[PDB]
Amino acid sequence: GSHMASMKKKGSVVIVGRINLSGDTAYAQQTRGEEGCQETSQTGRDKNQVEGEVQIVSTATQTFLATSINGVLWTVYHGAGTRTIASPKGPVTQMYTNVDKDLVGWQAPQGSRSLTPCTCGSSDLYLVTRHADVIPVRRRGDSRGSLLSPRPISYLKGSSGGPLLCPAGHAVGIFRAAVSTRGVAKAVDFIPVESLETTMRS
Ligand SMILES: *[C@](O)(C(=O)NC1CC1)[C@H](CCC)NC(=O)[C@@H]1[C@H]2CCC[C@H]2CN1C(=O)[C@@H](NC(=O)[C@@H](NC(=O)c1cnccn1)C1CCCCC1)C(C)(C)C
Ligand SMILES: [Zn+2]
Repeated sequence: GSHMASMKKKGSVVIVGRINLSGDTAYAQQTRGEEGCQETSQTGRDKNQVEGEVQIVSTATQTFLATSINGVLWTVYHGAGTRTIASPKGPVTQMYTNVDKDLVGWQAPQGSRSLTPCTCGSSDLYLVTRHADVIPVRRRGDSRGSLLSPRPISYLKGSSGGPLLCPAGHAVGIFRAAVSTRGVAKAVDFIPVESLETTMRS
């Protein structure tokens, strides 16, 4: 048995900022501080204005990214689990949940902008990090790419859920993991956008 009246619920994912890609300069903006984030995770009620394609999101313990593509805000299952997302009307249930693809999605928040899936086939990609770095990545397979300049894995911590973009700024994938050797990220693993598209098709 167990005492049911004291069973807690997991909080909602909370949008706490965005990676601004609108101008000629990429930069992170914070829209909610830590105390606000904790409260909003509990209530699931977030009245803040949302803008942009890449959101900075937080659970109780971690901060990472979520990316809007085709009207859905996507992130990684290993980060978000089955959590609701906070919104002006209260918690919003996931529209997509797929542990096998490591993928979740919610209806894109009002005010957000969506990326469109890449159709050009380019293997020259750009990873947008949680600190608003735009890192060149050569595509190496369906779900892998190599960093042109390897980095300590710390550099990529917090970027799970962010986008890989083609040269024209279309979505190629969702970053999920670094391939590391002795703490150095030489490559990345991502969820291909075609996998999101199939998820949306049925
Ligand atoms: C992302 O969730 C994030 O930003 N998290 C911060 C806390 C909010 C995070 C980005 C890390 C740079 N992703 C991960 O932590 C992923 C997820 C995916 C499911 C489990 C975890 C582990 N992970 C990783 O990126 C790891 N990488 C790996 O496990 C790779 N393996 C190795 O690097 C390796 C394996 N054997 C020997 C030597 N090295 C595998 C490789 C195959 C594809 C999947 C990733 C770490 C070690 C955390 C970088
Ligand atoms: Zn493209």
